[PDB]
Amino acid sequence: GSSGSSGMPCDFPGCGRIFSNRQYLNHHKKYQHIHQKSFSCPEPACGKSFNFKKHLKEHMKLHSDTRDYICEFSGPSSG
Ligand SMILES: [Zn+2]
Ligand SMILES: [Zn+2]
Repeated sequence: GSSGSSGMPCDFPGCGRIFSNRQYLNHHKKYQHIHQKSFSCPEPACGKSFNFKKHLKEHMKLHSDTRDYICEFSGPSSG
């Protein structure tokens, strides 16, 4: 994050909107995203969603069951 970028991107991931002036952004979120924010699962295959913060947390619990290592042979990290 050495330097910033032009325009101001939206918060929502799917949205993918950009607005030069901030005023517009806030208005866009208050208008388009007027609705209440939501929580999505960080898993692609899961594609689950929860309208409650607690729900997401508890949901993850299950996933936890499966553990993994940041490092792997298949893809040797270099640099
Ligand atoms: Zn947006
Ligand atoms: Zn999930």
